[PDB]
Parts: sequence; structure tokens; C-alpha cells
Amino acid sequence: LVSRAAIAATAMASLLLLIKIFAWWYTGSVSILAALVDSLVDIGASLTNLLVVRYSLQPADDNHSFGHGKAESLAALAQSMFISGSALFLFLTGIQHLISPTPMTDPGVGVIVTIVALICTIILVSFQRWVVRRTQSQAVRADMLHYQSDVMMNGAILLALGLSWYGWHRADALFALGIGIYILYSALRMGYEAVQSLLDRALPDEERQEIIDIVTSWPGVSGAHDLRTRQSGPTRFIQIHLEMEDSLPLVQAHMVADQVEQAILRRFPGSDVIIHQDPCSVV
Amino acid sequence: LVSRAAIAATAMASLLLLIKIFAWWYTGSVSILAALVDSLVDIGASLTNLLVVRYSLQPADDNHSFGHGKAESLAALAQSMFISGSALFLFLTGIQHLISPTPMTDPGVGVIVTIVALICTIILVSFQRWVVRRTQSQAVRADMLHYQSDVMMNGAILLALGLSWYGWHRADALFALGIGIYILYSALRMGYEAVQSLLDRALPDEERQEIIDIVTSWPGVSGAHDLRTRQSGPTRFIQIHLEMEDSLPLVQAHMVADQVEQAILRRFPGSDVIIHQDPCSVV
Ligand SMILES: [Hg+2]
Ligand SMILES: [Hg+2]
Ligand SMILES: [Hg+2]
Ligand SMILES: [Hg+2]
Ligand SMILES: [Zn+2]
Ligand SMILES: [Zn+2]
Ligand SMILES: [Zn+2]
Ligand SMILES: [Zn+2]
Ligand SMILES: [Zn+2]
Ligand SMILES: [Zn+2]
Ligand SMILES: [Zn+2]
Ligand SMILES: [Zn+2]
Repeated sequence: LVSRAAIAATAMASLLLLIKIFAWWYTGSVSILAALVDSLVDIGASLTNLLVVRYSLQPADDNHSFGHGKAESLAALAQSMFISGSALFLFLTGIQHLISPTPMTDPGVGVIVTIVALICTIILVSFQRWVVRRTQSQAVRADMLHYQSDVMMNGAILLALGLSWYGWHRADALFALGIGIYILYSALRMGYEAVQSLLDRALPDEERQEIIDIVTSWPGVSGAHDLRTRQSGPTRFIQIHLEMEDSLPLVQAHMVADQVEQAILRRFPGSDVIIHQDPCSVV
Repeated sequence: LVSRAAIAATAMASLLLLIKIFAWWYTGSVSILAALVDSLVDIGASLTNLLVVRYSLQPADDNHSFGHGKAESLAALAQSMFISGSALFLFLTGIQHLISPTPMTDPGVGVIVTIVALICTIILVSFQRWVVRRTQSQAVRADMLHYQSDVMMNGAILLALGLSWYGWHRADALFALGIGIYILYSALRMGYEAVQSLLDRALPDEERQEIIDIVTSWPGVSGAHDLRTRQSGPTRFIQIHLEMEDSLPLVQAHMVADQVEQAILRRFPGSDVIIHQDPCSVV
């Protein structure tokens, strides 16, 4: 078990595609296609992304007294718009050459690029999927989503069965349109979750209940009333009002409260809680 | 003195430009220019903006246990990108027809549109400026910025002095480029403040000091230690640890803490504070 610098590591893993920009060729073979710029965009985009996460990981600042966490959700929302753009672009291209011009990508150009493209993008996407699973990173999930579209690469266009015996036409249209609807949807949902962490949305009901249970069960407390929750990137923010006994000394009240705090802090490691203690002046 | 529904009001004041879409003409005079679509975009854009602020104004939710405030800063950041786009578009157009083609907007077409355009946009921008001043609205400031670019309308192109006596050329280039640099800068700064409220950035040093003064001055408190601050839209979030005397009854400690809270609350109305009280277990 390493730490959230696991996400730091994926960010360069995106810059693995640095070798893919070199696994392009002009001096090796004087021929040019378009997927040398998509992967030049990638270097920039996901290099920015590395910088943004590196900002995201900084601890409490002078003028960021809470996290820098949100940087991730911004970075997400940024990417989700750009990925949501490329996907409408490719869905409208899906109905565009629904053989309105014609299946034109016929040049059997050295497809050893697009098969290698798959193979090293496949490699990335899974390392990415591994970190997404290990650490819930908003930021890396978005950067993955794009590469998940790049994995939608078609050196899987039929050449023997090919198109289809004329009358019932076939081209990229069915696939290039299909990916478009799914990835638009996928980026759209992705973004919606980003803005939703940017609004200070509450924790999942599950986590919320755990907190309620931890608290109400506890020896010292009698009631607990105001419970607000949110997370910025990894770290989650929890506040609550605990209702201890009116006549308790403060040092004692603070003890029960410190414990309840300390409990919540074991259960959601990384978290930041703050307990207001009330006596009995609540109906 | 009305309330933050003052911003609600500007949102329709943007939809005042609904009459400007009708103050266009095809059936009155069969002639067409481009500034009928810029103001059709306006209806949509700033209508969305009205909805987003109206969302922004909702009180504490089930799954937004803090504000909906941030909606504004999102809405800002949204607009700042789109306004930051139109401004690079117009700066690159500024060096584009630096008489590379030629001063082509020669048709003395019924400019009674662009003068009226000024006059009712001028009207808006000032009502907008009035609310921006009255209520610091992130959201309305952005929506204003665009109209501030629309106020940069040139029925102030010289026709008598005109261009200039040939050898020392003159066109829109000097103005259309000039606006471009300023508004790009203006939208870029605008956005940066948006993301900066989206990161949970601290209150201005001034406001932060007022809180420190309010607290440390207070009778009951001995020290105060952890102070975190931020605002989402209008409402500002404040938390602090107060150090009361170890042996105090809770009901008493809560009283001093309640007053300190109540003080901060008078000084920054709308605010939301939360006080953790500690005894003496701090060095
Ligand atoms: Hg590889
Ligand atoms: Hg009690
Ligand atoms: Hg008007
Ligand atoms: Hg003390
Ligand atoms: Zn790519
Ligand atoms: Zn900082
Ligand atoms: Zn309470
Ligand atoms: Zn209280
Ligand atoms: Zn406009
Ligand atoms: Zn809500
Ligand atoms: Zn403390
Ligand atoms: Zn404490």
C-alpha cells in the first residue's frame, strides 16, 4: 500500500505516450496521417493534468486553508468538456459519412502505427484503471476517459468481409457513430460529477449513515444535530453538533467530543472533522 | 435596501435584450447583418445564466448541506471561458484585417441598429454595474463582462476623417485589436477569480483580521487557534477553535462561544460560523 502519490504516478504514465509521439514516423517512412497531432495534443493536455494534480496534492496553504483538492474536480470538468466535444464531433462525423461522401479511408497505409497505438494505449488505460480503483481520483478518471476513446481505435475494420455486398452498405459509420454516443454520455456524466463536487455536495448516504451511527452510539453524547459533509478531492470534511450534558466541565465535554472526532477519523482516514459541542438548549 | 434577489433582477435585465432581438429587422427592411445572432446567442446564454443564479439562490438542500452558492462561480467560470474565446477570436481578427485583405465594412447599411444597440446595451451594463456594486455577484459580473464587449460597438468609425490619407493607413484594426487584448485580459482575470472561489480560497486578509480581532478581544476566550475561511457565492464560512478555561461548565463555555459566534455573525451578515471549543491542551 502506497499513498495518493499513486495518482502522481499515472500522470507521467500519460506522458508514456511521449514515446508514442516518437512511435510516429516521417524520417523512418515519409508518410503522414492525423493521429500524430491527437497524440501531440495528448502530451500537452495530460502534461497540464500532471501539473494540476501536483497542485491538487499540496497541503493547507495560507489562502487555501481547506484543501487544494478541488483542483482535481476542476481538472476533471475541464477534460469532460473537451472530451464531450470530441465525442459530439465524432457522432456528427458518424452520421456525416454514413456513406454521404463514401468510405474513403481505403489506403492500406502502414497500419503498424494504429495497432501499436492500441497496444500501448491499452497498457496505459489499465494502469489508469488500476489507480482509479485504488484511489477514487476524479482527475485521473477524466484523463483516462480520453484514452478510453483512443483505445476505440479501428484496425478492427473488416477487410476480408470488408464493407458488405452492395445493397446493404457498411463502413466506419456504425462504429464511429456508436463510440460517439457512448463517450459523449460517458464524458457528460463524468463532468456532472465534477460540478457536483464543485458545488459542495454531501457524502454518499452510506458514509453519512456510518458517521451518524459512530456518533449516536458513543457513550458521552446524548444527541447530535447538525451534520454537514462534503469532500474536496480525497479528503472529506465533516462537521457536527454533539449534545453533551449541560453541567459537564469543558475539559470533560471536550474529551467525549475528541473521542467521537477520533472515531470518525479512523473510519474515514484522511478526513477532517470539527465538532461543535452544545449542552441542552435544543427541542 | 432590497435583498440578494437584486441579482435575480439583473438576470431578466439581460433578457431585456429580448427586445433587441426584435429591434432587428427583416420584414421592416429586407437586409441582414451578423449582430442578430450574437444577440440570439445572448438570449440563450444569459437565460441559462438566469436559471443558474436561481439555482444558486436555493437554501440548504438534502445533498447540498452547505450552499448552492458555488453555482455562481461555475456560471462565472463558464462565461469567462466563452468570453475569453470571443476575445482571442477578435484579437486575431485584429491582426487579420490589419488591412491584409482591406477595410471591407464600407456598406453604409442602416446603422440605426448599432446605435440603438449601443443605447440599450449601455442601459443594461449600468444596471448590471449597479448590482455588481450592491452585491458582489461573481455570476452577474461575468454576464456583464460580455455586454461590456457588446458596448465596444463601433458606430464610432470615422467617416469624415475616415481611414487616413494614404501612406499611414487606418481601419477597425486599431480598435478591434485593442478591445481584444483588454477583454481577453479582463475575462482571464475574471475566470481566475472564479476557479479561485471554486478552490476553497480564504477570505481577504481584511475580513480575516476582523474575525481575529472580534475573537481575541472577547471576555471569555483566552486563545483561539484554528481559523479557516471561505465563501461560496454570497455566504461566507468560518470556523475556529476557542480556548476557554479548562474547568468551565459546558453551558457556560457554550455561552462565551455563542456570543463570539453571534458577534462574527453581526459583522458579516449572511455568514455561517462554527466554533469548536478547546480547554487548555495546546502549547
Ligand atoms: Hg508502449
Ligand atoms: Hg443531556
Ligand atoms: Hg432598450
Ligand atoms: Hg485557560
Ligand atoms: Zn488521443
Ligand atoms: Zn494554496
Ligand atoms: Zn447546535
Ligand atoms: Zn451551539
Ligand atoms: Zn452579444
Ligand atoms: Zn441541492
Ligand atoms: Zn483545537
Ligand atoms: Zn479539540
